[PDB]
Amino acid sequence: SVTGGAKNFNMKPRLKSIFRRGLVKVAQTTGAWIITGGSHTGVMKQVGEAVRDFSLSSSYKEGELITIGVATWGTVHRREGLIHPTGSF
Amino acid sequence: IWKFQRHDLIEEYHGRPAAPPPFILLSHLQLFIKRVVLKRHKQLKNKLEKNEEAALLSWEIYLKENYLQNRQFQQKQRPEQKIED
Repeated sequence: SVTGGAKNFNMKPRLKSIFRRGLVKVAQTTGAWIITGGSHTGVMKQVGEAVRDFSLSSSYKEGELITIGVATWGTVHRREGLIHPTGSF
Repeated sequence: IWKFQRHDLIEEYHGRPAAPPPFILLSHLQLFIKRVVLKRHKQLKNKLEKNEEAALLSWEIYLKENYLQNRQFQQKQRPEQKIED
């Protein structure tokens, strides 16, 4: 479970390097479950990008590093389109 | 030298029309009347989709950083490097 700064986050390049190799390398072998906050800002964006390019560069490899995000229902921008009374399949 | 010499022959025959030369006039007439009124083949040079080329270049720039670590790591195993360390 990775946590960090959401809206006001700044990082040196050396810190950026560990997310690309250290977090992804230790996530991809063991078959982990990266759980984090669901947001497009800050550190969660860094985890979201650094897990995406692995799936492209995997060259049709089996399995994907599964990622589950948890955020509050209140602070969502366009959630009025999400509420469907029937099963929004 | 031969493997380098291999290419241009395949080029010249790829560009050539298909007829044996007693019938190559049948090819010359259609091309001469098409260039009378008003481009490589798309198997040796093609302008890709922009949206495709972005994905291809991102894949490339991913793979470069994977090359560089092995390069510098095996460069750390020369003996002169060990003596310096």
